[PDB]
Amino acid sequence: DIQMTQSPSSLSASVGDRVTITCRASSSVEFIHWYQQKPGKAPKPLISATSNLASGVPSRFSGSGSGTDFTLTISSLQPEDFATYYCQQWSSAPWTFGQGTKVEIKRTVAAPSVFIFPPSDEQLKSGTASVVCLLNNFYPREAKVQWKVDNALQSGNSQESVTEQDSKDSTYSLSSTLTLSKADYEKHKVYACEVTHQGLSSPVTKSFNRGE
Amino acid sequence: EVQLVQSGAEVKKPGASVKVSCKASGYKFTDSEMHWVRQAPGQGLEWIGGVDPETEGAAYNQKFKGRATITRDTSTSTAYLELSSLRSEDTAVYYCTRGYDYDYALDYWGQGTLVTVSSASTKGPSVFPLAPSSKSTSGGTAALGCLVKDYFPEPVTVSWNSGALTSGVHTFPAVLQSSGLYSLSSVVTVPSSSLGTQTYICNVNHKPSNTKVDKKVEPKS
Repeated sequence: DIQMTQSPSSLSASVGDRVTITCRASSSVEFIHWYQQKPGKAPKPLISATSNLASGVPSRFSGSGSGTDFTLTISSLQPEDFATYYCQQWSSAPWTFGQGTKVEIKRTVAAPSVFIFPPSDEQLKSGTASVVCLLNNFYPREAKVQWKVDNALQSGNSQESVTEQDSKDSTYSLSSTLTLSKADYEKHKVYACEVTHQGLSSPVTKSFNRGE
Repeated sequence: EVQLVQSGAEVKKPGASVKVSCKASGYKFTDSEMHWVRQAPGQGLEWIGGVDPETEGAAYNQKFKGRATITRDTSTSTAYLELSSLRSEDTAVYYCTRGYDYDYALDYWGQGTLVTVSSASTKGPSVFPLAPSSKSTSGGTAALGCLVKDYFPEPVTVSWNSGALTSGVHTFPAVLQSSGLYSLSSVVTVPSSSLGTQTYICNVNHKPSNTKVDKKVEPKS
């Protein structure tokens, strides 16, 4: 089978940059196709038969190459170009794809907007208390969330996840959930999430007092 | 407009079989091939095989070792992928995609179907509001959301106001809890000024447990 190897596997660039993604085939192919895929979305055709732009594809995209060496160029990177790009061949069975090249956007530092949510009364009725801390629209991705209950630093009772990069403003968002039993939740007063980030001069604390 | 609409996510036990459907519209179904490609994230994209709807001719990637069978119904413009002797490694998003011409890239792709292969028990989510309050405001904006807790397997989809609200929404990737169940949150930022006049409803769907929940999120009294 023909192995398709892309280089680099990931890159980060600024808006306006010229991006170069290579696709190498283990043996000669007649041409390649390129696809662009956004996270949790189906792939979309980008380039057909090495150099033909797919319908609706902006002119900033172009493809070149022959034999075993091909290149996808994005002439002036835009925030909506955040995606994984795949090359593909079907000159030889089985059809094979490249491993994908993830393109991420570099932008200015943006401080998170911090929001805190106490558990709902419906959840408390079930015997569980989840406290949610939201960090909205920040850059870079690196953020530190600390949970403090009655000013005591928490460990091993939270989980967090970050979104993929925003296609419009190139920021990230993060959600962290502190999960306690209702009995433990009822044992303390002050619930706080303390956020550290490059965009913040000092750590930001959002807190609430249980039953207020 | 060309549309390829697939069947919903499913969970299957190891050794079982799954049949995914792909309903085509907006073009002459018999004039183009229908292919199936899977994606196990992050192990990339793999072609499974395809069918010519006119002739019933099918070709497969040898790797599937005859476990995949691709068929179609020309009277309903639907293609099918059946994968047998399921193994844990078959957990992936399965896409149907149109092969329009040899010189053209696969041009229209279905939304994908996540098939999870597991012996574990399917569990429907509990949906809780993340009410907007004085603790979730930021310079005239308010954040609110829904917490979708304790479900299995993935995926849960979340829309707001039946798809009418999309700006400022963040539906986070799920986290895997110690129990092996998943949890996720979906939030939105809106004007704090109209919390009294606007209605915000999160629509949660977990196809494997046939769960559909619409939860109105109101400001915290």
